[PDB]
Amino acid sequence: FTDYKVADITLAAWGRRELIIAESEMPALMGLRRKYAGQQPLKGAKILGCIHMTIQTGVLIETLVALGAEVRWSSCNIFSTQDQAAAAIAAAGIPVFAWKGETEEEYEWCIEQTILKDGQPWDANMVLDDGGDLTEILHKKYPQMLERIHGITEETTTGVHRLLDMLKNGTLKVPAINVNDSVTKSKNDNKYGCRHSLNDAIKRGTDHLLSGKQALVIGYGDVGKGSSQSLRQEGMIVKVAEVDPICAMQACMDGFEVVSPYKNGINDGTEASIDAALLGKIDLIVTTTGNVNVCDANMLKALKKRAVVCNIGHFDNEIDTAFMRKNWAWEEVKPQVHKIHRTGKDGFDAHNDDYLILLAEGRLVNLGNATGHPSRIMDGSFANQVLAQIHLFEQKYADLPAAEKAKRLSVEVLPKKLDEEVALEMVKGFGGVVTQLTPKQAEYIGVSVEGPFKPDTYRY
Amino acid sequence: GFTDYKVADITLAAWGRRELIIAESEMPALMGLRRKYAGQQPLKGAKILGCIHMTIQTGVLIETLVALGAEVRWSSCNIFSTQDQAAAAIAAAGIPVFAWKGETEEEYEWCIEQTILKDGQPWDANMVLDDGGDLTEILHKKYPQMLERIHGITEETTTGVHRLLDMLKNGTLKVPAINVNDSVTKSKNDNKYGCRHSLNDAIKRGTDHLLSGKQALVIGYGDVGKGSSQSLRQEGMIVKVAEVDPICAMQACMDGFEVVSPYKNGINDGTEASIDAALLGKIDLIVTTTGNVNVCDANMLKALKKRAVVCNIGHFDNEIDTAFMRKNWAWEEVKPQVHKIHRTGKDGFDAHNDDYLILLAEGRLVNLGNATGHPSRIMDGSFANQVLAQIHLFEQKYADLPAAEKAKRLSVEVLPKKLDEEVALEMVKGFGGVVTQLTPKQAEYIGVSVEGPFKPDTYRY
Amino acid sequence: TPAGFTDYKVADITLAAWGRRELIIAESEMPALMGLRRKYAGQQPLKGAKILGCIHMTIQTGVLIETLVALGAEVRWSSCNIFSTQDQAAAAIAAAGIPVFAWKGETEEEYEWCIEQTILKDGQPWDANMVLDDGGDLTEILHKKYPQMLERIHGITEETTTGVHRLLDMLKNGTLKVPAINVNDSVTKSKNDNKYGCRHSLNDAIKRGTDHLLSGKQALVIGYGDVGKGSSQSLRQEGMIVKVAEVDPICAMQACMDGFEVVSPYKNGINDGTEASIDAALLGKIDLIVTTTGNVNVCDANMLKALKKRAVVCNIGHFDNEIDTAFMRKNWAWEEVKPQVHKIHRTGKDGFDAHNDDYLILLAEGRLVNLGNATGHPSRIMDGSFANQVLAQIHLFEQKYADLPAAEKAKRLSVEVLPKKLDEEVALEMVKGFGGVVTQLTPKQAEYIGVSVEGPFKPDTYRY
Amino acid sequence: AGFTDYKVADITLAAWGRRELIIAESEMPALMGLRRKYAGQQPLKGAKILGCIHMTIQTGVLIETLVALGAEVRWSSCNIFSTQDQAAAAIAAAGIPVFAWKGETEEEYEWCIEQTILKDGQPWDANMVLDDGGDLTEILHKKYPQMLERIHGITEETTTGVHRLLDMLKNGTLKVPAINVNDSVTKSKNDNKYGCRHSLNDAIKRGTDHLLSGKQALVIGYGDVGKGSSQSLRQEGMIVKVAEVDPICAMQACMDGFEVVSPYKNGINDGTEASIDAALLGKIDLIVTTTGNVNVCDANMLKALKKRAVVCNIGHFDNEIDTAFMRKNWAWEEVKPQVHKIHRTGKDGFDAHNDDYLILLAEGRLVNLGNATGHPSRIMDGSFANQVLAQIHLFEQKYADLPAAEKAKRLSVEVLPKKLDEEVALEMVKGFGGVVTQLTPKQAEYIGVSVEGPFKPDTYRY
Ligand SMILES: NC(=O)c1ccc[n+]([C@@H]2O[C@H](COP(=O)([O-])OP(=O)(O)OC[C@H]3O[C@@H](n4cnc5c(N)ncnc54)[C@H](O)[C@@H]3O)[C@@H](O)[C@H]2O)c1
Ligand SMILES: NC(=O)c1ccc[n+]([C@@H]2O[C@H](COP(=O)([O-])OP(=O)(O)OC[C@H]3O[C@@H](n4cnc5c(N)ncnc54)[C@H](O)[C@@H]3O)[C@@H](O)[C@H]2O)c1
Ligand SMILES: NC(=O)c1ccc[n+]([C@@H]2O[C@H](COP(=O)([O-])OP(=O)(O)OC[C@H]3O[C@@H](n4cnc5c(N)ncnc54)[C@H](O)[C@@H]3O)[C@@H](O)[C@H]2O)c1
Ligand SMILES: NC(=O)c1ccc[n+]([C@@H]2O[C@H](COP(=O)([O-])OP(=O)(O)OC[C@H]3O[C@@H](n4cnc5c(N)ncnc54)[C@H](O)[C@@H]3O)[C@@H](O)[C@H]2O)c1
Ligand SMILES: Nc1ncnc2[nH]cnc12
Ligand SMILES: Nc1ncnc2[nH]cnc12
Ligand SMILES: [K+]
Ligand SMILES: [K+]
Ligand SMILES: [K+]
Ligand SMILES: [K+]
Repeated sequence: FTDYKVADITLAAWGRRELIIAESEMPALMGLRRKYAGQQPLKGAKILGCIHMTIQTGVLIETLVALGAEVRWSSCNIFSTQDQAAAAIAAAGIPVFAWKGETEEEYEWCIEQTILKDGQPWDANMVLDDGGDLTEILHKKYPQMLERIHGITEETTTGVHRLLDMLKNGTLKVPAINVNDSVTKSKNDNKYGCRHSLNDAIKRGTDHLLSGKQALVIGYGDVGKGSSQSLRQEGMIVKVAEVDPICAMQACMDGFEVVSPYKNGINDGTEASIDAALLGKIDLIVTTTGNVNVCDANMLKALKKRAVVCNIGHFDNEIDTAFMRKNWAWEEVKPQVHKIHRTGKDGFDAHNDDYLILLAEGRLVNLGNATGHPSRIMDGSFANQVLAQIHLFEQKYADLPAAEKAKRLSVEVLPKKLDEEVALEMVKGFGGVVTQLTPKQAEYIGVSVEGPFKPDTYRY
Repeated sequence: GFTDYKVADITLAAWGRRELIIAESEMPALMGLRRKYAGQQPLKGAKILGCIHMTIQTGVLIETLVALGAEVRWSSCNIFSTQDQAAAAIAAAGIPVFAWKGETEEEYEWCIEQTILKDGQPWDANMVLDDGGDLTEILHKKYPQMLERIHGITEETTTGVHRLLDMLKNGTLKVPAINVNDSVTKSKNDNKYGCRHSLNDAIKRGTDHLLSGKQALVIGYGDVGKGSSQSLRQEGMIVKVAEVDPICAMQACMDGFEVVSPYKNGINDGTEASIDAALLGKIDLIVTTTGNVNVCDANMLKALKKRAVVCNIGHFDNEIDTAFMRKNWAWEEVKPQVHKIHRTGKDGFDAHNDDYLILLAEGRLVNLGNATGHPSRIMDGSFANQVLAQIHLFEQKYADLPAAEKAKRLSVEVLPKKLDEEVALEMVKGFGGVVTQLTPKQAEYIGVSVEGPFKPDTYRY
Repeated sequence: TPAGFTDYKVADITLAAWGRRELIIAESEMPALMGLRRKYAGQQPLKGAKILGCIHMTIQTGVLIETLVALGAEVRWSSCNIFSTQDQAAAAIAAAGIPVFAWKGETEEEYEWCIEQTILKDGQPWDANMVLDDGGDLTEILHKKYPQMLERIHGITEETTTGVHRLLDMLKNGTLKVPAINVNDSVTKSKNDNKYGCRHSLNDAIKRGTDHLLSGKQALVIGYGDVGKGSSQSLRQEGMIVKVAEVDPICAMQACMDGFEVVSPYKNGINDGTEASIDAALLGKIDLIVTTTGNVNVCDANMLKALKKRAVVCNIGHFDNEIDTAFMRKNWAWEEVKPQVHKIHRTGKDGFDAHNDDYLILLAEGRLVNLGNATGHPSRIMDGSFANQVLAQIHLFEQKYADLPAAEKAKRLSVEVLPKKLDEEVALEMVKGFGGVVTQLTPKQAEYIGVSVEGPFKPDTYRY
Repeated sequence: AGFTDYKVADITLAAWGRRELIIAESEMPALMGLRRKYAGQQPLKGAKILGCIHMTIQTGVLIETLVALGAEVRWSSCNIFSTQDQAAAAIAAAGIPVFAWKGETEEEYEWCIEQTILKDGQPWDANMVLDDGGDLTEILHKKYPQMLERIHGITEETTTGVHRLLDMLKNGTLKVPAINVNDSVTKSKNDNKYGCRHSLNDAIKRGTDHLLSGKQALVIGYGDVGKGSSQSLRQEGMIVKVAEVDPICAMQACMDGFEVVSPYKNGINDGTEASIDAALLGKIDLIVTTTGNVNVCDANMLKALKKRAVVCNIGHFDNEIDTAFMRKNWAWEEVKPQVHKIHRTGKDGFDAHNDDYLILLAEGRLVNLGNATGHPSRIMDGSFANQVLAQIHLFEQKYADLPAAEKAKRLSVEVLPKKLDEEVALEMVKGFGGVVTQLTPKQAEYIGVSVEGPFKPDTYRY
């Protein structure tokens, strides 16, 4: 077997040890192996996969394979691969192309290696994606391959937005399942995963004490909520910025001061609009928005000396890192940790005190400077992923008559019953015991004893 | 010579007015609507039957509706939830209100009846504001001819919405409704953070018990269960959580709570043997938050640790089997809304008996029964939504529509997201928070308008 | 119960049955105190003791009083604050035939009269021989006005930080006439009562007084000692954004590490007396200020003028002079919202507009807010403090300082704490009250760390 | 240039270590303040310090502060797993004798201490000792008493080392005076508590990447380390139970919101398996020892633990857990450095998919230093500022030069004055941007203090 490329195949044994541990931490995913192994619902599936090549993704990969699928895999970020996980998957005879520290060109090459087998397009029929890059490449560069694919399963918030924009424009070619908006994905991954892994990555990269220092979290969606908690629980004084007043209300009620980097919240492009008094007191800024340029050049110039800057959103344009590359001198402390000297562009004084510390070059800090979300959290997201692959593959969209395809081209979610069944396995993993309604109680609140227990409008 | 009211003590009116003036400073979203709409008088001609806890916060709501042109006739939706100084102030302002703290069940229904009838005949009502559905039920059961002239119902709480949706499903709902509960500035503000503030508040006022280091069991982990669990955990209780919904149970685990069931393996078969006696014997405090029936049953009550506190913060008292306790155990009143329940028998008690439970508010809503409910700055969000919902349905004029147009409009709906955000913005500004404004490039990048809405309707926050 | 008993003064004797019901509940919440009652009742270690008592006449103090009585003592009691009495507690004590002079809402004149009613019986000095005090007021009156009574008194047992400081000043000045036990500095007192008590009761009192939402609002806590630590937690756990002021850099360090921003009301921390030294921008953002220092004028007139409109002002230290309420009485108009809640209108002295927006809310007129606007610390916390009080009373009464020759007296004139072994035994009963299980050292383990299996487990230098 | 008087894992890591030292200096304002304050005075000129403490980046800033004030040093680590190899490299590259690397054997650990004691095969002309745990102190008293004759004092970092010093003093075997650095409030109530709060969950995440929220933890001990450890886990969402032999510390755990339990039925440890609360230990996902005592996670507790539980120790010595029992009876599978699965199915071999194992971190050694980087610089700032002030005080006292009659009056184990404790604290507070208020003269008079402090009596517990 030579159909792979990883950093060091001799790490496979180490990766396999950590995969065995992770399986014990992922009861929903392993429950799917046990219950669907007999049926083999993915027998004949040929999955193109593009998501962070972590130990957790390795357990997802081997679940798909255990249920009958063939896969070809790559990472969806240059810094997120765990090299021992990629080696373990390659050593199992599974095509994977990923290592930690890829270039932008190597990242694109890796995706192309899953798409192409022996210089020709693989006969893929299913797509698993995280962020929409593989989806984007298949639509623009390989649009004929999409005629054989039954569906796409997208993992993250940003990629779902890209899916919906394509549907509005009439450019989506196959059906997709929004895995993100399962409650066991969104309200488990996006929030709780960042709570675990944000402070984790900051400690590994800098070993800075967080207690008693000032943080500014930009955004208070699910990622901003978990991020703010990750810092507040360490004893940081956390301020939150938002453009959504409802999320801002939640931040107030959660015990945070809501501030704007700009005077009266008005970002008019001038240095005068920056609240320099506020930014001159901030020790740490974290972007969580999925928007562009929310930590902009004028903010970076006003930040307190020696502040830490990082991004836990999907793309590295939340921080204006291009401005910093253009104007300031970068000193690498260690991999994925750079001191950015605001004294000038060419050279720096090794003892200069006027610098910022940038983590992971503005890329996803939890995966770049640590190991991202823990297995027991990723268990929820990835159990949803397996179910969505099963559902789309059994639908067989690519084999439908043209008129039947037009009614099937949509972006749907999984039914709440499956969402609840994933949750039940996660609860049992904690040793929790769910109570069963009596028939009278179920009638009283208007549900079935079996569930679902909430209407589809419920927000939890 | 205004006499069209009944309250405990009208001489409390000046005190109530002092607290109303303070509360107004704490309710910027509600007072903003008052200032914004006062000239337009959008509720001129509205005649609102209101049934909701006659608190100081409800007083500000009432006087906002009146300031926008409405006439109202008011009662409380719970026998223990009224603040008599608030009722006095409303009555002294010439507004018909029938409510006092400590009503009997007969007085409770008499009070609702006094809003429905004026001078012994049906009032010319055309709007309903309700909390829990009791008024709504009486109208449908006893006054269908009045509903023919009513434009809509604005319902405050989860239990009342469920009752509306049952009527809609059965085809017995006679007028459209706005689900005020499911605004985010209500459900994820009032139901959650309101109970965070007021649950431990009511327990302290009722018992003055230290909570830190003691063991609590919260039944339910919806919005109220979430806020209640945090109310106890932030005080230092060791909180365990029960749930029938595995997604809510998942949240409780991830939020750092142990999830347990009162019943072995979660199976509630009705036998004493099914009770986890070891667990129940460790619990110092049980709080029910479900909106369900009999979630703290007789066998749990028998197995509870001696001197544990029992209370309910759901809408109705049947979450606890208090009927079993009246029938079997002797009740000793410590003070109003605080009773020791002696499990030694029904015929009297030893004053020094150690085997008792403490029941708060006789199982009625504990935060309102033993304290003052949610604070003004939280009820600001709920009641701003109520005002906007009243305006919307009154302006729709459902009762004046042809039969075919009524059929197209008979529904239970929520307010649009844009209103939800505008209520939130005034709440944030009340804290002194500063929302950031998107640039045109940023708004285009994420696909929203600069003024919002900022989230799809599917967003869960 | 005694026939014709009139030797008392309370608000409303008809509250007695309610008070008794709450005393019976509190007994179940105070296992260390009730354990002493059960362990020592037969021995009657306080038979012959005649105790002058001055401490907040709460339900918790009622359990302490009746423990001392159950061990053989006679007492005459008053409260140590004009607003801290629970009237149903005083009524139940009076109904039991125990002389008590206390009600909620005393004037300063009545407060002094109440202490004098304990000191006197039938117009003449009572033959007291023990003193239990909280804050030093009774101690001071005895030294200043009735020094001859101190000749027959065996000891003083002082409850709180402020009172201990007053005792230590007297000792170093040679004006202390009897030995004392510093009950405050038992760990089961200071690090339980002073910290955890305020955590429970500060937000309790603020809620009862104002019903204000605390989540999301800005608080300034002046001081970060034991009371300031517990107060800051009381507010932070509600979701307040809490800033902390301190003069002690070590306490300030703890505040930083505990997750609080440390700030001063004065620019660069320097109070030069002028309004220009006030950090007006900081104070104009504060919704709630709480004084916790035991010091004087730590929320001064210039701070009060700079506070954000409609801010809440309160004090949880022992004496009301932490806030400059005198200045507010001189210059601003007071509007009573309800008992122990006043709006203070900064528009002027004479009248006020009922809809004026420029006011502050003062709780308990600056007196101890937790006792003034709620019920102070809960029973299970006061268990620790008052168990120490009983043991201190037993130790000093059994020592019989007043019966010693003048030479032997000067050798034992001291302010002492109880030994750590007793501190530990009180803690053990508290832990058992929660259902906690303490592990027992093996002989090899106790030898390894150099302690006895039964303790004490820590050197006297240990800070916990 | 020509410097060979060291032994580190990899000298080429020096530039990386120097980069981290420069960052750490910006995080240690109290230590760097002492450098600026005393550089001209050179108060340690002539001091020759034997140092034995974790060779971390933070210790590097301490070492160079001592050198900047005039001292010469010879350094080693006090734990086989706690060295950061880039820190040791940076120190050796600056021409400072250091013998330390991560992952030493027991024989290498003792060899390293001996390399500081001896120079060119003979006793170095040492006159000061800086110790963390008492290992270097014990070797000097047992094996080099002639060297102690010329040593002016010992400055001891940690609780376990202080207890050993007090035992020597009690038995009349302590030969030179000592300063208990541990019991400065800016050490004990900063390092021991807040440091473990930061670095405990840090080390657990690095070693296992386990989700902690919603899982069950048992902390043995509720002293300073146990307090900070319990908070480290609780703030992550763990359901933390606490064990204690001290009822006062147990009272604090209760009031702090923890359930207090014992591994033994009714807390009675009689040596039998029957005494183990198996139902309690069968629900525990993580056990952490914090006591400084022996065998507080014994063999019967280990046999009863829930399958796949994590076992770690953050007290100074590994004997808090009965790891010797596990080496004799169970098969060890290394996951990665300082992470071992202990298979409870037998001693000879294991099934790679066996589910009945425990995960042991750092082989039972200090887990925060073993599996992460110990406490962060801004916390170690306080501890090491105290160390520098303690070295200055004892070196200036010149105990070794005093007559016998005067030595007897100074042979003691003391703490630093509270005024200095406060001066360290103020620099820490200023590092956060905190602003301390200055008492007026009337306010200082009212509470009976000098305006400049000290502000508390020596009995105050904070
Ligand atoms: N690193 C990870 O492990 C991880 C996991 C999940 C999601 N993500 C990524 O994180 C991002 C956020 O995801 P989410 O689920 O929280 O989405 P979300 O929509 O729930 O939250 C984003 C929030 O940012 C706010 N926002 C937008 N522009 C802003 C601005 N200029 N200033 C302040 N706030 C602003 C929005 O109002 C919104 O509340 C996405 O890119 C997603 O792909 C990362
Ligand atoms: N007291 C107040 O101030 C206040 C405020 C808002 C709502 N409420 C009332 O509280 C109740 C709950 O409202 P909500 O918004 O939280 O609703 P919700 O639907 O969000 O939560 C109720 C939860 O109870 C759970 N549950 C049902 N039966 C159960 C059982 N047998 N055991 C355990 N868990 C069980 C459900 O799974 C659900 O998650 C309603 O009656 C509502 O009207 C009271
Ligand atoms: N209300 C209650 O229930 C209760 C309970 C116990 C004690 N107390 C009282 O509270 C007060 C404090 O007691 P404690 O045990 O916390 O004492 P403490 O000595 O432990 O704390 C007081 C703190 O105030 C700080 N301080 C002094 N002057 C200051 C100033 N100008 N600005 C800022 N900080 C300043 C000191 O540095 C000190 O840390 C005393 O009066 C005590 O009697 C009240
Ligand atoms: N890893 C680190 O970074 C670090 C930092 C400081 C100290 N330490 C070490 O940690 C240890 C503890 O230090 P400390 O300052 O917390 O000491 P401490 O004296 O404050 O606390 C130890 C506690 O353990 C308790 N204990 C003793 N035997 C017990 C048993 N069998 N079961 C349960 N509890 C028991 C004692 O009652 C005491 O409260 C020492 O070895 C110290 O040197 C480590
Ligand atoms: N550990 C992980 N594996 C895969 N995708 C992730 N996204 C966040 N954390 C992740
Ligand atoms: N204060 C309050 N007023 C009215 N309704 C409420 N529901 C909960 N708290 C309330
Ligand atoms: K991970
Ligand atoms: K209220
Ligand atoms: K009380
Ligand atoms: K470190």
